[PDB]
Amino acid sequence: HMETTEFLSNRSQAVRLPKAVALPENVKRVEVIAVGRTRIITPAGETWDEWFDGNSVSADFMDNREQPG
Amino acid sequence: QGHMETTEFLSNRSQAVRLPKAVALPENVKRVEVIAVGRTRIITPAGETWDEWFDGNSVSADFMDNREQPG
Amino acid sequence: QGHMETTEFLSNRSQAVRLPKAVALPENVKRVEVIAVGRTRIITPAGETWDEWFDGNSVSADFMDNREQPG
Amino acid sequence: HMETTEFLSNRSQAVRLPKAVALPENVKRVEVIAVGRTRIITPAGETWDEWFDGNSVSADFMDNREQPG
Amino acid sequence: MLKFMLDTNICIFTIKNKPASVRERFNLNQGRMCISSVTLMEVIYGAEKSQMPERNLAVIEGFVSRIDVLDYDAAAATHTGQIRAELALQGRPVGPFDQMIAGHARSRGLIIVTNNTREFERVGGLRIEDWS
Amino acid sequence: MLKFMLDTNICIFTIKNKPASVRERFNLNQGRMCISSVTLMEVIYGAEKSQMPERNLAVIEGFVSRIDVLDYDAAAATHTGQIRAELALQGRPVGPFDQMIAGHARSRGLIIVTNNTREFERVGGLRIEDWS
Amino acid sequence: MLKFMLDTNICIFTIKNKPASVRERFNLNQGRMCISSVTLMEVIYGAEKSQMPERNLAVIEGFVSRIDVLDYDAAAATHTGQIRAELALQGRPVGPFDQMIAGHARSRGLIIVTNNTREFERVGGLRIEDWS
Amino acid sequence: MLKFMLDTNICIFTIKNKPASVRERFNLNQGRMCISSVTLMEVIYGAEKSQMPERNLAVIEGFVSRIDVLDYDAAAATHTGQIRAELALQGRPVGPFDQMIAGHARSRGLIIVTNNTREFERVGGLRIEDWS
Repeated sequence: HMETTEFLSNRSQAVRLPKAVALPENVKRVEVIAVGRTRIITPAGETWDEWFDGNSVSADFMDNREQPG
Repeated sequence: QGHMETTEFLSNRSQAVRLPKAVALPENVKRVEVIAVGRTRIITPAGETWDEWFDGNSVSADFMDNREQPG
Repeated sequence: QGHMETTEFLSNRSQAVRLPKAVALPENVKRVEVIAVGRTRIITPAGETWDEWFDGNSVSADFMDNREQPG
Repeated sequence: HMETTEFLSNRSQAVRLPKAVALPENVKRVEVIAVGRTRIITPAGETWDEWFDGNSVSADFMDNREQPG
Repeated sequence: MLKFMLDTNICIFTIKNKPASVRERFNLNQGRMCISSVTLMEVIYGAEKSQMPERNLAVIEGFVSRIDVLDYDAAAATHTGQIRAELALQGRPVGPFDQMIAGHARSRGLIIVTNNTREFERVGGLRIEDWS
Repeated sequence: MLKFMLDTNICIFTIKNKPASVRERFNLNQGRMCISSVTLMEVIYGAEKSQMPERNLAVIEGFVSRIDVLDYDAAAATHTGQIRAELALQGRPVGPFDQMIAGHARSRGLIIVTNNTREFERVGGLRIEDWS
Repeated sequence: MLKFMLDTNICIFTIKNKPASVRERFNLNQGRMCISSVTLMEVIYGAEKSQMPERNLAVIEGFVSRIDVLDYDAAAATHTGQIRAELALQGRPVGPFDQMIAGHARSRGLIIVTNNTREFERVGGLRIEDWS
Repeated sequence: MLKFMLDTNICIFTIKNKPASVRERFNLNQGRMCISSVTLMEVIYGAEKSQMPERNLAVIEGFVSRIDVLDYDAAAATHTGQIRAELALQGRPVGPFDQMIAGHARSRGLIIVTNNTREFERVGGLRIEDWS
């Protein structure tokens, strides 16, 4: 809920996760997903967990493919 | 693609994650805020809120308004 | 850019020039004709003449003509 | 005026200039220019010689820049 | 690494319903999952067709960030051409977009993942899975 | 560079009829001509559909050897989605394959060349020429 | 991805007036907004033209921090050339900078967003929206 | 390596007249020569404005293959912004396109090559050469 800064390390901008918002020690590797400006840091394997929670498509989202045939 | 795997390293007392060049942030961004959801962490460029700038500092009346485009 | 420098080597009795990956020909081209102008050599993909194909082999009448696009 | 074939050599498609259309031995290095399908093989330094000869722009080519100002 | 191609059907099925069964499945084969550009144009269409394009598209963008999008290549076009021609003789009808998705997979040798295997069963030489 | 995207309509029209007007247009704008991979699969299909596929395909391959084939990319897919959605609301009907070819053109800003102007004229933000 | 190209007209209009209608449009289509480098130099010029450049530039920088700046490329230049040539024959007059912004949009197929529709409406193959 | 930026003026001067003096000069500094995208849009315009676009453009394509084309970047835009603002106070008038070319050069520190140095002399901090 606070803020941090990135830093060029090992030729990568990387990040410094605060101890206040640090990940579980049981998480060795973490998938990083790029969407627009935001970057999603999801545990390895645990990638799709963010997308399924929330981010609800609108109720009028056309389920019909309307494929000609 | 868009997906990209990376490991983690504790430095400066803070556990840290490398950003591969695929997900590398724009170099313009100099500060970043971190949000907490489940075990996933969300990284948003700080101060990117459009509403912030609109109520933010406003520009002087000496703006030409006229584009003075050659013509 | 478009410009690109390369050296030369004689092989197979024929003096030969490497094509850097910038000027690398499309892999589809399998044969090439060489034209001679001054000291400059001109490399044109052989058989690329549009007029050749037009008078070339023509296609059977069993072509549907109808696109039979789904609709 | 005949024809030849390219060949993957040193990770390059390269070319085999026939002895019939070989370059002067005094030409050590040769600039290669890419325009469309055609590739121009001009002696080093002697690059622009092809473009100035022939390839005449049309007589009605607007010399005027017509820059607004 | 990439082994699975998600058809258009399963994508909307996930995008709309977000089923729990697919949750862990997607998580398991993360990095081994791809979608055809044909699939992309459909999901984009549904979003832009909807009354809240920006929202649905955002959900779609998130989906597309995890999976690799495959451009329709000449191999896919040629393969689909054959696939289409075969189906003509068989009499079996397959959807226009679905035809392209099938050929696209066969060209790159991917496994098709679909909730409705029925349509894809007509086309031969394809591996079809049901992740619903 | 590349300025024109050749529709499926005009391609078949040229392939079959071999029209003189088109040859000039072809020779004049040589090098500025491309086709979508979507365009390729249709003609590939048509060729294999005939009683002499190898004959028909052979002529077809020669055509594609001179033209550059443009892979249907995510940009093409997204633009096609919009076009489809736009046309959906307006009610104007455009063919599936044609929609994809149009989106490919708009994505890279190419000029569509087709004998059927009225159909593509429905699509917005697109430039259409008729070389027939 | 990116769908809208912000004209110089509307940018200054927003920068000065800070209109509420635009804010919604901005927040709604956040992330889909870009400006041409041509657009950047004008506002940079206008800022430095004022009696408080650093003040004005500071507000300007904040704006550009949220929007992605698109470099004027050869594709943009060529498309602008065509637009200029087209408009030349037709006689419709469009501003120099505006021409360049339009070509940038058409090259990447973006939607132009501008308060002055009539001027950009002269340009063909372009989609224009007015968010004012 | 790249050290010289050819303004629009000298390019057309060469493209139209093809002067012998420029022949050896161009040959000498081959590989150290570049042009701005602003310059490109102008030469494209002249070609497409002409009654034989395909021909003139072909000549242009050949020219562009030897020289490197530089995309207008934020640095050029910002630099031109300053350049434009300065000229306002000085009262000295410089052409719209020429202004952008000048800033583009200063941004990358290139040497301007022009047949008409007069206009560029107003702008400061630039190195101007006359290859005519």
